[PDB]
Amino acid sequence: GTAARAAAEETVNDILQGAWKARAIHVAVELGVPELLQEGPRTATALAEATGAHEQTLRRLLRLLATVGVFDDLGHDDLFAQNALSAVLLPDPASPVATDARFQAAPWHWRAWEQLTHSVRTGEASFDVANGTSFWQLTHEDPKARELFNRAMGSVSLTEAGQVAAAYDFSGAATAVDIGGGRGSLMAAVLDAFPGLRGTLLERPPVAEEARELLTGRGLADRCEILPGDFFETIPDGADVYLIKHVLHDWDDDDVVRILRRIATAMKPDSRLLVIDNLIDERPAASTLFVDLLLLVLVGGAERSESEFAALLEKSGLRVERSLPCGAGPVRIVEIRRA
Amino acid sequence: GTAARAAAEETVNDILQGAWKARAIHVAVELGVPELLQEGPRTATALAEATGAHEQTLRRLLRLLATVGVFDDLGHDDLFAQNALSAVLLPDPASPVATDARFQAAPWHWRAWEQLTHSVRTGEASFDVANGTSFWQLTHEDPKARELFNRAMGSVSLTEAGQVAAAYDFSGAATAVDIGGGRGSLMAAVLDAFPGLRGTLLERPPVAEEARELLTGRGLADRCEILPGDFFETIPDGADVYLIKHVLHDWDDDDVVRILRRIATAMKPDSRLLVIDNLIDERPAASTLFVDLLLLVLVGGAERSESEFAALLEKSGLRVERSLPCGAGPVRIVEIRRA
Ligand SMILES: Nc1ncnc2c1ncn2[C@@H]1O[C@H](CSCC[C@H](N)C(=O)O)[C@@H](O)[C@H]1O
Ligand SMILES: Nc1ncnc2c1ncn2[C@@H]1O[C@H](CSCC[C@H](N)C(=O)O)[C@@H](O)[C@H]1O
Ligand SMILES: COC1=C(C)C(=O)C2=C(C1=O)[C@@H](COC(N)=O)[C@@]1(OC)[C@H]3N[C@H]3CN21
Ligand SMILES: COC1=C(C)C(=O)C2=C(C1=O)[C@@H](COC(N)=O)[C@@]1(OC)[C@H]3N[C@H]3CN21
Repeated sequence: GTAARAAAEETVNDILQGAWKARAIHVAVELGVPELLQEGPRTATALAEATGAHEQTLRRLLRLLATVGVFDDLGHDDLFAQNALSAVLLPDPASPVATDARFQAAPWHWRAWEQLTHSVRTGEASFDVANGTSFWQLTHEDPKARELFNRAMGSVSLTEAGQVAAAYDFSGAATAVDIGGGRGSLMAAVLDAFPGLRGTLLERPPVAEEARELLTGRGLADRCEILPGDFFETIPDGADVYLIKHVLHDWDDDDVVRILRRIATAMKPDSRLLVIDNLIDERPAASTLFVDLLLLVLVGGAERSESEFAALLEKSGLRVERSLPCGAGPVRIVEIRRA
Repeated sequence: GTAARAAAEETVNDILQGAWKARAIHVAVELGVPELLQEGPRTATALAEATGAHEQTLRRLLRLLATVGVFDDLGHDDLFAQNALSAVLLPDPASPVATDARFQAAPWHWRAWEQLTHSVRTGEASFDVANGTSFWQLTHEDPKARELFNRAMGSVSLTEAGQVAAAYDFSGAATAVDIGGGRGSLMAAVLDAFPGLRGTLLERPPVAEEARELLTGRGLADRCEILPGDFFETIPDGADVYLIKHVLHDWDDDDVVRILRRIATAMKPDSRLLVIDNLIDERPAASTLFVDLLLLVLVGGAERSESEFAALLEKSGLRVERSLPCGAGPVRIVEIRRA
């Protein structure tokens, strides 16, 4: 079995080139190739002209992609066509993969990964040293970066909103506050399914406006307050239910604790906090561990297990009431009460 | 087809996460984790201690890596062990994957990929716009980068050198010249297999000295002259056989014709020229196209088909006598004569 090593090497080589395979997709969606292929096959020449790409070089890109299953290389007349895998890339506010692909295409996203070694050495986000500014700082100043992230978070949220509204009985609640609720699709799904609920959305000012736009167009503009705020400082008191989705994993233990104590002090004895986020269990999917690493690279965050998160709550005067699933992924809804 | 669309989204999301898998490996070889595991399992704690890493973060990397098949997570006592995939990553100047993994670890390598879009719009190197300098200039000034690259090329060449010396009959030549012959392993293999042959190695000056160190160390100084120079200005004339291996694919059409015409004028009507390079045929393998894309990004190069080489040789006053298999990959030996 001398050539057992030959396969070892081949496997590791294919992993390395995987980096390039991903940048090629990033470039394909940055140029907007997949939407040009919706009305039938097109030549790489037409594709280059329409995207502002160098004709021969785009042809190399597509030939390559087709070889690894993205797009179909028709094999004549310079024609390429949509296929199962490239169709996944059609831009759509509601597509996780398509919006994330576009978000990853951004240079500063890739540059963060350039400095992965810094994260591994310090436990800190590499985004800061690679790009000369925090991820939150950048999404505050740069409307394009802000849009790429919001769209990528927005699509995941959309498919999660309806499922959370169905896993938890909000009847009995007069008021729900959504802490850092992005574009408000979770709030919007819950209000719709509970006509008597009043809601409040908390977000950074520019995102708050995005949420106002989404809620308004959902005919819920009168049922939900928008508060351009900050959840290290401001949170509404006396609400019946608080929600926080894909926020806490963005932060280190101390910061998760600072946020939790802020929520605790605003809760009524009978109030409930729903922490909605990815949990690390005993059998974490590879896919789940990668996101945990993304979180370290972009914001220095981390995915947490059942007990890691329990340890943090007990630091913040809170207790786990219930823990229920939310869509055969790693996403769980953790129902929490004041201690 | 709900279930069909889910599976497509997942397949594509894997491709995206693949960039992160590659960088995780780059970090592991940069820190030196495989070397620390040759004498049995170690804890993430000790591995961190030895490498200067942040313990909890190194643990996450290792766990992620082990989930994708690189290293074993022993599952007890915070222990990780070498395995078949991670052994491949052990620093060995004769290992293509090991040296290439280390080459790719460099931030300037990763950043060239950051700007793939530029290359795809222009057909030119993205390396220059990403790094503020050209690849050849970087490897010229900066010894670390020179060494990373020369090692990655060096290991590939060792393999190939042998395959070439045994693929071609040099028994009728008195003098051989290797143009841009790197560290000199090809010349070394050919001189070894042909005791009567004498040789000349032409390379950029700093690289030439490395060739001198290799060739002398292997007892061939007496039969190979080292010529520091530039193949755009100088090709020594009158030799029996010229060799140019993995050089032409680095250069655009104009520049390849410059090189070829100068080689043409140095040849006696009896001389042969061996162009040794990756040839694109009908239906190339993904791996061959990835390297094509690397050439694009790093130096604005491209792999070519034989017919495409033929046209260039045509504009240069040369012609193809025959092409022979070699090493059993895309590499091929194309024997040329003056026309
Ligand atoms: N100090 C702060 N105050 C308020 N919101 C913040 C904040 N820091 C980060 N955020 C918000 O936290 C959100 C994390 S993304 C999660 C968005 C939404 N909850 C969803 O599940 O889709 C971002 O939209 C960001 O705008
Ligand atoms: N202008 C120039 N003059 C001479 N050599 C050059 C050059 N530009 C690049 N090179 C050399 O071209 C080589 C291509 S790498 C291939 C090295 C060797 N032929 C092998 O197959 O292993 C590099 O070593 C680089 O130093
Ligand atoms: C708010 O913190 C998060 C940040 C900063 C991300 O970049 C990010 C996520 C986060 O939660 C994931 C959402 O998706 C889940 N958590 O399922 C996501 O990774 C899958 C998907 N939006 C893409 C990007 N990426
Ligand atoms: C000379 O031009 C080349 C440059 C500049 C490279 O970075 C590079 C190669 C080249 O040919 C390949 C060589 O080896 C082949 N051609 O198989 C290589 O990738 C396969 C393997 N040395 C690693 C790096 N990488």
